Amino acid sequence: VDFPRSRLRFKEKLGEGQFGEVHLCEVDSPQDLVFPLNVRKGHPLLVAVKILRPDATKNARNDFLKEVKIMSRLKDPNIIRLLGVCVQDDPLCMITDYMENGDLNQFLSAHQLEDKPTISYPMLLHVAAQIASGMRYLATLNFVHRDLATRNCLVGENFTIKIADFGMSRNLYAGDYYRVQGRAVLPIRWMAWECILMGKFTTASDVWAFGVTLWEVLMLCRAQPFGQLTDEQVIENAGEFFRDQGRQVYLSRPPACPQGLYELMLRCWSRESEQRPPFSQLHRFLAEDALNT
Ligand SMILES: CCS(=O)(=O)c1ccc(Cl)cc1CNC(=O)c1cc(OC(F)(F)F)cc(N2CCNCC2)c1
Repeated sequence: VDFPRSRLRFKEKLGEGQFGEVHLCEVDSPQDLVFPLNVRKGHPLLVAVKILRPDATKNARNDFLKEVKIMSRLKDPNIIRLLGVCVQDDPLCMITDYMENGDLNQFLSAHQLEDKPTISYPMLLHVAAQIASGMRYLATLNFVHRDLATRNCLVGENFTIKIADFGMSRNLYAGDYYRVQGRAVLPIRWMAWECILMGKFTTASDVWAFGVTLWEVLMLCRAQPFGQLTDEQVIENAGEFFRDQGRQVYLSRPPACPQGLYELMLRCWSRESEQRPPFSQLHRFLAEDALNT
């Protein structure tokens, strides 16, 4: 059953969509609803609401209803949660937790690595481990994300990370997608070679993108993957992975990244998809290192 729309109180616009908007809202008298809201009595309960325009087209309403159906399955501490929906009248609504530190690319971009806002090496590992645990969960569901990157991760309180999917809706990240007329829009610099050559997207290609997302984290989001290469060179490099003549190239080791952790990234970029580590091993490695450094 629907969330009570009358309890949602507009505060400000968080984002623009092609077909609607994302609003920051307060929930009036939320203890009543407790709908798995995270309620500290007498403290504002803030949620993000994705909202479809009242004049929304049939195509847009269909896509929203499918996004409700997909997101309704996802129940893990490191994945965006649907707290509720309002789908029986317009505008159609989907409600999620407000992640007050924004997307992870913006968050890390505002920090530098601590020198013996700053962030420590073990906390960077903890952020990456949370991402690997959320991806571990999605792999158990045979859910392929297809667009894992730090711009699609959200940051809450106490460095909590949740994986989400903004759906290529943002000017800020337009140069992270390769656009050709009549083709799917493609985040080529995070795509495994078989995705670029074949459209083959699998949990093994989500591991390759996790390798690139881990690179971004250890770069503190200071640089686009392959940022000195054109898009055409990035595509040509996918070709060199297939050709396997030893001319393919890889992201370089970030300044913050020890060689051991770099070798973990390199395994995620194995030419053979079956040589790439599973997310359960990636999580273990990063959490152990998070716990012990
Ligand atoms: C925070 C981003 S947002 O755009 O502000 C916003 C705000 C509130 C709400 Cl309720 C929803 C959203 C946006 N949709 C998502 O985040 C989301 C998360 C998903 O699950 C994850 F793949 F595992 F990531 C999957 C999807 N699918 C829609 C796109 N095709 C694939 C399935 C969307």
